Amino acid sequence: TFEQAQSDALLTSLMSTKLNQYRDKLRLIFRQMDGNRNSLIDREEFIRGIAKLRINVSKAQVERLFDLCDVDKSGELDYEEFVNRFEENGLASAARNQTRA
Amino acid sequence: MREVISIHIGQAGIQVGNACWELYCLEHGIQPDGQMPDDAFNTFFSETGAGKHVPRCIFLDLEPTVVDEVRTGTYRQLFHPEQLISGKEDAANNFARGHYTIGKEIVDLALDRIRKLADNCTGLQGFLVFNAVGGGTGSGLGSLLLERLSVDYGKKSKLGFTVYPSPQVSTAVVEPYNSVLSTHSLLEHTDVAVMLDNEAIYDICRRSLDIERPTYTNLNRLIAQVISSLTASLRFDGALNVDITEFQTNLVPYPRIHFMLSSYAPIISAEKAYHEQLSVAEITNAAFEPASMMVKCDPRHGKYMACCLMYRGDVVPKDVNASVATIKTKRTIQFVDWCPTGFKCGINYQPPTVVPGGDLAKVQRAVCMISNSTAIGEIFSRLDHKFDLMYAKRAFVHWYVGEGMEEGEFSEAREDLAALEKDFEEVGAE
Amino acid sequence: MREVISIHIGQAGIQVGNACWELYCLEHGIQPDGQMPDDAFNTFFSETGAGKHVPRCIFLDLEPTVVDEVRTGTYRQLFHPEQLISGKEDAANNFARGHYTIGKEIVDLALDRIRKLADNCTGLQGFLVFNAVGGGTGSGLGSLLLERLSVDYGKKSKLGFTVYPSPQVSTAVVEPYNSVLSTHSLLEHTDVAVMLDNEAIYDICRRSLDIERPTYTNLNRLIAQVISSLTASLRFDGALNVDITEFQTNLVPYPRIHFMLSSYAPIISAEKAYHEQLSVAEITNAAFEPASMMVKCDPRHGKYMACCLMYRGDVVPKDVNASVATIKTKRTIQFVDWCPTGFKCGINYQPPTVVPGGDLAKVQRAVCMISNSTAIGEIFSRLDHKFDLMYAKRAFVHWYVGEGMEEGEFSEAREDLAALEKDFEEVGAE
Amino acid sequence: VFVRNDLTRCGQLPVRDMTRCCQALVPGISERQVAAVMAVVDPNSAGGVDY
Amino acid sequence: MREIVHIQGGQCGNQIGAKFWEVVSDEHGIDPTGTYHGDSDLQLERINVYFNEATGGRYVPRAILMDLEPGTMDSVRSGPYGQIFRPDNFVFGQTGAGNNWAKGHYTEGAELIDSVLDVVRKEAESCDCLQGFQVCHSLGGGTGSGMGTLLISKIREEYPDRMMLTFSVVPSPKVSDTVVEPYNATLSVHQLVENADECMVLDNEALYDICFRTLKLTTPTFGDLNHLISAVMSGITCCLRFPGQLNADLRKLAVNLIPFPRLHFFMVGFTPLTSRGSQQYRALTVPELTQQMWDAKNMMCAADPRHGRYLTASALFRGRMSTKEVDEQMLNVQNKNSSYFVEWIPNNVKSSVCDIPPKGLKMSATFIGNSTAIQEMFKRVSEQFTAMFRRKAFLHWYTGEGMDEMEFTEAESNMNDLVSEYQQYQDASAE
Amino acid sequence: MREIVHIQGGQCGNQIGAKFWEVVSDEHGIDPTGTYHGDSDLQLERINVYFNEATGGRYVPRAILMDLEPGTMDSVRSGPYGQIFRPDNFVFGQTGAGNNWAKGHYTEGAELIDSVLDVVRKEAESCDCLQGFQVCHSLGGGTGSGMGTLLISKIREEYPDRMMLTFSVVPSPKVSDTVVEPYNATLSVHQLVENADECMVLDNEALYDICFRTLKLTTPTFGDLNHLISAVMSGITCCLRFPGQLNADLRKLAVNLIPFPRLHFFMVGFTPLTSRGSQQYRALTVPELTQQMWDAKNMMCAADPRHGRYLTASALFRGRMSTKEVDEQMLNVQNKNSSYFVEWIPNNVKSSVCDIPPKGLKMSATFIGNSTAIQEMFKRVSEQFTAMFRRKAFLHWYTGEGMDEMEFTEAESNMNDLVSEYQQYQDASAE
Ligand SMILES: Nc1nc2c(ncn2[C@@H]2O[C@H](COP(=O)(O)OP(=O)(O)OP(=O)(O)O)[C@@H](O)[C@H]2O)c(=O)[nH]1
Ligand SMILES: Nc1nc2c(ncn2[C@@H]2O[C@H](COP(=O)(O)OP(=O)(O)OP(=O)(O)O)[C@@H](O)[C@H]2O)c(=O)[nH]1
Ligand SMILES: Nc1nc2c(ncn2[C@@H]2O[C@H](COP(=O)(O)OP(=O)(O)O)[C@@H](O)[C@H]2O)c(=O)[nH]1
Ligand SMILES: Nc1nc2c(ncn2[C@@H]2O[C@H](COP(=O)(O)OP(=O)(O)O)[C@@H](O)[C@H]2O)c(=O)[nH]1
Repeated sequence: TFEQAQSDALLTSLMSTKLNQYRDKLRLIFRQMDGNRNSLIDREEFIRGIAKLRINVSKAQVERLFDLCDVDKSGELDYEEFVNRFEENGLASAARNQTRA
Repeated sequence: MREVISIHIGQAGIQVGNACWELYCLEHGIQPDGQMPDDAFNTFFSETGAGKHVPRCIFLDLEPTVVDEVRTGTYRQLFHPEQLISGKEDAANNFARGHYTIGKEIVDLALDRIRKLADNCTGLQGFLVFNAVGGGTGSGLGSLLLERLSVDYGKKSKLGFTVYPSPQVSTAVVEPYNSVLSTHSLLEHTDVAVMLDNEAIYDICRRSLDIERPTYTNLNRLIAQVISSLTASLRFDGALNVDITEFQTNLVPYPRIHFMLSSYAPIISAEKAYHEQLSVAEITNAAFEPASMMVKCDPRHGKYMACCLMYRGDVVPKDVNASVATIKTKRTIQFVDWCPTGFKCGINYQPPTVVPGGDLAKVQRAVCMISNSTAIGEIFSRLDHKFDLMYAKRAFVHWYVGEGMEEGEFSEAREDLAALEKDFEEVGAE
Repeated sequence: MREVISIHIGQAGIQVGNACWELYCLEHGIQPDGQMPDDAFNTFFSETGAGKHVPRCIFLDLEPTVVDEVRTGTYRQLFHPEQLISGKEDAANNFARGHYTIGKEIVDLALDRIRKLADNCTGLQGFLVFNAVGGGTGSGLGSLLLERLSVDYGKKSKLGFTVYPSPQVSTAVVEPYNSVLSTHSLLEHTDVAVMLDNEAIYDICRRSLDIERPTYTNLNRLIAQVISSLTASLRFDGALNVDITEFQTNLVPYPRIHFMLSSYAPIISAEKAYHEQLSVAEITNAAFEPASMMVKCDPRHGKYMACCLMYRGDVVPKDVNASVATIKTKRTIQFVDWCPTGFKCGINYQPPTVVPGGDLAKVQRAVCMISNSTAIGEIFSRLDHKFDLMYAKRAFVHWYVGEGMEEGEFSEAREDLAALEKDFEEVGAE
Repeated sequence: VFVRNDLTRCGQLPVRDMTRCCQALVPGISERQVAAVMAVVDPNSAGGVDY
Repeated sequence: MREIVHIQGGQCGNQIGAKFWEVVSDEHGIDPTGTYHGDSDLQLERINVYFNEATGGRYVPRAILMDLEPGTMDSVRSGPYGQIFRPDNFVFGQTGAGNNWAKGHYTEGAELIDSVLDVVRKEAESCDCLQGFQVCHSLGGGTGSGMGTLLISKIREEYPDRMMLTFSVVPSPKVSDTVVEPYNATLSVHQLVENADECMVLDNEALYDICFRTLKLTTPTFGDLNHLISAVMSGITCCLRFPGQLNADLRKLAVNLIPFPRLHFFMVGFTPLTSRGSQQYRALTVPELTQQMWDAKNMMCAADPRHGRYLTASALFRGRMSTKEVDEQMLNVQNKNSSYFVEWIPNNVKSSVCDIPPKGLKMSATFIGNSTAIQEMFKRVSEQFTAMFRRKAFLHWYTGEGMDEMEFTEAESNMNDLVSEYQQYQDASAE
Repeated sequence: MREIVHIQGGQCGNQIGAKFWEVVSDEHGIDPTGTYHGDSDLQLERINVYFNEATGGRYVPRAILMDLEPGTMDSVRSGPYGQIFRPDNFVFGQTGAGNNWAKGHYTEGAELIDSVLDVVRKEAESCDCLQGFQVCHSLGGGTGSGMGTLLISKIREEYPDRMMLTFSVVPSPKVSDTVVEPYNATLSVHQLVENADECMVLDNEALYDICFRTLKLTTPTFGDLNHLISAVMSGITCCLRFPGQLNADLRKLAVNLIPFPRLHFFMVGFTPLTSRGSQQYRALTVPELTQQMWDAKNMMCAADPRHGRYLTASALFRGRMSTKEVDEQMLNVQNKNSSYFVEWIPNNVKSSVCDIPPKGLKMSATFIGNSTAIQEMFKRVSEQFTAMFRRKAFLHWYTGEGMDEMEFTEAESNMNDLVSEYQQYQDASAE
């Protein structure tokens, strides 16, 4: 649904704007996502980090973000995919602009 | 009964209006569609028989892009389609273009819709004019609209939340020119001019919100929070209720002196929240800190003439008295010899609502400090030499001349700004 | 009401502070998150709006790694984020670097936060400065902060729990240098300086705890237990209540002679626990044993001037009186002729809490013996030639000169330590 | 009017939304006529024809 | 809803316009058949600025294609986007000007200029509101320069208030293509000073430089130079076509750029132009864009800004970016290079921000600099014009078309006066 | 957040630095494509010390590779970890210095040094706080030694307070690889004494002996020696990148190691170096590491410590170990070998402990010894340099590059001064 596509674009844009506010803030937030020592981000770590961000988003949409951030079908978010989807502009800006798609 | 008409002129006006009306909709529970699932909205919205709430606002611009952004954004069904007024040609940062050639018909239609809006208001506290000093649409057309409002409505309180050019950072070249012209215009029409600087709000976002890459949405969110705190006493009851008419009586010693520095506290992101006490005294001190000021103007250079405090949330009058007494006993803060009181405190029981997706955190206490001080002469001194450095060579003068001005207009604006400088010097001096 | 401000400077200071604050949290029931599921925490903790208890401590360091370990560890939600202060460049074991060039802005921020913390206290018993004599951060920055505190705060009793270089074993090369410099600095700025030696604590762990591989965590656990036993009378009631201010009045015969040996008893593991009586007399004898002293200095060489005993747990005034009478009648322990009493006994009804995962056992009785004795001049004699042997060749002197020191400063520090040696000889004399 | 009623800026509106738009233009229009025009505009679509 | 009338003149102008229209159609998602195939609402939101709707969904450029020889626009029609253009907007003669400005302005341009003006007026009257005209052509060519200057004069007469923008391909400094380039350029600059409100100066050799040094291409044809010129031409007006965080139209750019009416010649550059190898490697940030744009090598003008002083400079950024970041970067540029910036203007930078980056690019930024550096270019063209005019070489070809010798002297005098004004404002001191 | 700028000079320096960056990427869990793949948090906590964040999750070394010939860095870029480096950081000429220090320092390196310092400044200014620079190169080679000394001088001029660390492969005693090794070494030692704050001395023949005796390889190629050198180079700064029980930065090591400013040359070693045969038979314990550490064969420097006396010695341990164990072991070492330790320094050990050992070792340790033994190496360089300088052999090349004869005599005079300094402190008596 175009409504769901717009919701995903808006949410990714909101997260990318909340992050990237200063240099290496994406890295700092990534390190803060996971309590554990591994860089891989679990689903619970992802929900907890999004909750740490002052964003009111349902568990279903958070899980959609978790799946959209390429888990490589592994179920854990790597730093590479984290950066790839939460880059400044890029996929977030493209999805935000491409309304008719 | 306490209706206030909102005017948003220029790109800056419309962009701060987006944030302001988002904040008001969030505050009063009004959904973006227009209707909510009493009478606290009367100050900003008028309800229809169907239950739909329409804001008492007017979006004026000579460029269609910004207004069409509102027509295409989330807030389509909220605003009145005719209330959104769009021009065909932009003023192109030309005060002459926006005040003499293009702005005539647009401002005439603006007066028409403003009259229709005012006829819907039993009471009318005043007008909130949000424009951009430094651009043709904001400066010229806003000045013309202010002049017409002064002519027809008369004694209604026009509060102009103007955005002046920052000291060294800026985005335009003829910004000193149209800033000086609009300053001459609004020295004699607006009742209280709340001064704002992008550099100052950028520094606030950088230091308090830890945003090293601030944007206009963030700036407008901060400005909207300031205006909401300012108007909170009109919509929500509180101990020490403060009125639009009480602003000028407790803040304007002399009619020429009505420019006001604004400072909000606390400005804390989600991460940094709930980690410090954020008590009444601490937030008052933060509001009086020069770094939290929303104008690039150190208050230590001048002396405070009056300070009106808007407290929101769980604030007890004993605590506000203790904090203000500490401020008075502080040596760094200096007041004029002729204003022993110099303070207008007002509390409101409604805590500031937080915009979802914004950077501000949910705080139970808030302070909006609006001060009349002689330090503000510094920024006018900056613009007065930024103007004359260009005007010595008459750079870009032909652009202003082509749309129906004369060199005498520039000379008169510069002379009036010098007169305002001397007035500030005189009121500061014993 | 009985607040004490804790400062931790340098890696050693912060690492012993980790143990100290773990111990206080375990003692008062405060969970690591910050809050606990009367008012005995006020000496170390101030409770906030949510009920969260924040410690009145300040973690100061010029190196970011040590502080970031706390920022990431289990005690990330307890301490205040701005209380953790981190520098950019380490002092690199250079007293000049930590006292003259890098330490300036950091100590200014430190005084700012210390003022904020002190303004949160009704009363203020004093300061507990935990640093490492023998490193630039510990020596230089700690000395600078002590100087600033003496200048501004004034009458607050500053207790410095300094960790001095071990006689033969050591980990730094310029350790005698910066140790002599810091000793000269704190001879006039601290009120009661407590000596600690890693070699002595290692010997204690090797013999009493049977740990063949002691480490810094073990050392800091013993140090934390000593400090908690010291402060126990501030937070818990008991017979013969002892006070921070009266440590001086009962302990410092002359202001120069304020360096103090510390000894804990019993130091026994769980397996050796409940195997001996551990009576008051036996534990007092153990505390006066040379092996139990946390400084590599034979007490038999000098003469005790004063001995303050802090008992924790089931201790009765008869038991303490009989134990001290036996100690006085004992021929090996020798006191000065001019102090016939020389004893300050104080009991507390709170037994020492045991940190889970530690080696110390759950003992219903504990003694912390802090003694002012003239024997301590002997370790000063060690450092005084360790200094001058290198100072003859001026080894590593260019490193200290580069950051704004002079040969005169080394000479003055060494001369002051020689004057302290003369003072120790005179006070030992009749 | 269709743009105002299209929140997603997707260029497509449902049957209810375009019937609302057509009633805002001309009150007398019923939903069946609007749906018939929708079908003749886009034959094979699961609603959401481009306004 | 502020329409722009595009005009292409001469061989170079026609080919540049074809490439520009290809770029604009790609940006707006327009296929060569004119039907919209872009799938983005903002693309069609302001498509009327350049395109008009046909009976169907077809969208056709508001372009007017001028020439005296037919083969060039036969090739234009044969090009990849040749059939988007309205066939009625192709105005061409039968015999081309033999690189003769006199032929293109007086003899052969006189007959065809009536039809050209009819087409231009028909395109303008259909516009709701008219921002102005943009004429892409090449100085140093017969039909291009002559017809372009004549049409610019006519349009200035008819619509004085409407904006006039010119993209003039000034003949290259070192390697010249035709002999009479100095004559054509000298005669055209005189007209452009008086008539053209806003002028961009472009050099084939400067473009060749950017395509070897930034782009690192091997054997770049004229298609690549036209592609870069098209990028600049799109980026200058992307604020009209797309919503902007701080938008700025052509009139705003001209007002903030032109201190005095005659100083309306500007050098332009586009960012980010990077080679294929380092594309993964280059950091896409506002500071990187600023560092690239303020480089002399990024300029599409041959003159290097280091010799001159920046009177004014506008930067139109595209992409979701921090306005604080942009403003701080450009203020830092001013503070660092204050020696290259004019003292009697406190701020020499006009910052515009648009929210839609060009397709494929995460970010972009176009630069338009009014600096006294172009003084050396005009000086060189005068150095060639005087060299030929002293011996009156090739002068008879122009004289046989019915223009006085006095016109050459008047053009040289006007061009030298412009150079003198540029030097005066290079060495002007405050107070 | 204390950044280190790595620089590689010459063929030997480039190969060693490539191996080093492979090792560091392995330690930080970075694949050759630049993505982090460590699944380990302390690896990314301080990754900024050596690497920078690219657009994606990629990380780029803060390394600057220099040369006068293209072949060495063609091989480096085509190597297993060649793609991490920014290609803009490859600064190289066309004609190599023919093992000529004069060519690498005066004629050919001087033009390239402008670009070298430009890249150095670009990398350094991006750093939040700069610990300093580390330059890996070889004494006894033209481009390496020459440009390394020149760059060290320039960076010393630019950043006087920042730390300078050098890893110089001194020419081996018994077999000489290039003929002019004594000239190059003598000239480069003169620069390193004056400019470099901390210098590490390495010998190929000593590395061969250690890898054939302790490691017992059959055919150790240069890759294996570079792996040893890289292990030492990583271990020297692991206290910056990882949390440590007793951490020690480069400046702390410099303060605790250097008694007097010009005596900043050190001999280094890595432990535990085990043959694959006795890996099971050995016991990986702190006393074993200390015993192997203080062996003369473990020293990577040709000079053996037995002839000299240790002025100071730092030992950076890595792994979960008892600080009491470490301190007691080093005190026992000093008491047992008191003859080999200088008397007028009461404690000759700077012990550091890091909590994160290198991958594969539960415990490890890098040793940095400031001993008077290096006296004999400088003496051997003196004996060779004087032998050739008596007959001016191969001197005319350095003369023809625009270098005075007196520069050689000054270099050797300073190096002899350093020799006599080491002797005087070796035989200096307390009181
Ligand atoms: N604080 C703030 N200022 C803004 C914002 N947007 C624009 N401005 C300021 O507004 C000034 C120009 O505003 P306008 O005159 O309305 O621009 P316009 O709508 O294109 O009209 P003209 O420029 O006059 O043709 C700029 O100098 C900016 O500094 C904003 O979102 N927040
Ligand atoms: N007892 C004990 N001593 C410690 C501990 N950690 C460090 N030390 C001592 O502290 C001394 C150095 O401390 P610091 O000066 O703070 O080291 P730093 O944090 O790097 O600061 P600088 O060395 O001054 O630059 C060493 O000689 C150690 O003996 C510890 O955990 N327990
Ligand atoms: N960038 C670019 N320049 C061109 C192109 N075609 C010609 N030129 C240059 O433009 C100059 C003028 O040629 P032009 O005016 O088009 O010839 P005319 O149309 O017959 O008057 C020539 O010297 C060419 O070097 C092109 O396609 N692109
Ligand atoms: N450890 C090590 N040493 C090398 C390597 N390649 C060369 N060397 C040594 O470096 C010394 C000097 O060579 P170098 O300075 O690189 O020559 P240049 O590049 O022409 O200046 C020679 O004596 C070699 O023994 C290598 O890959 N590893």
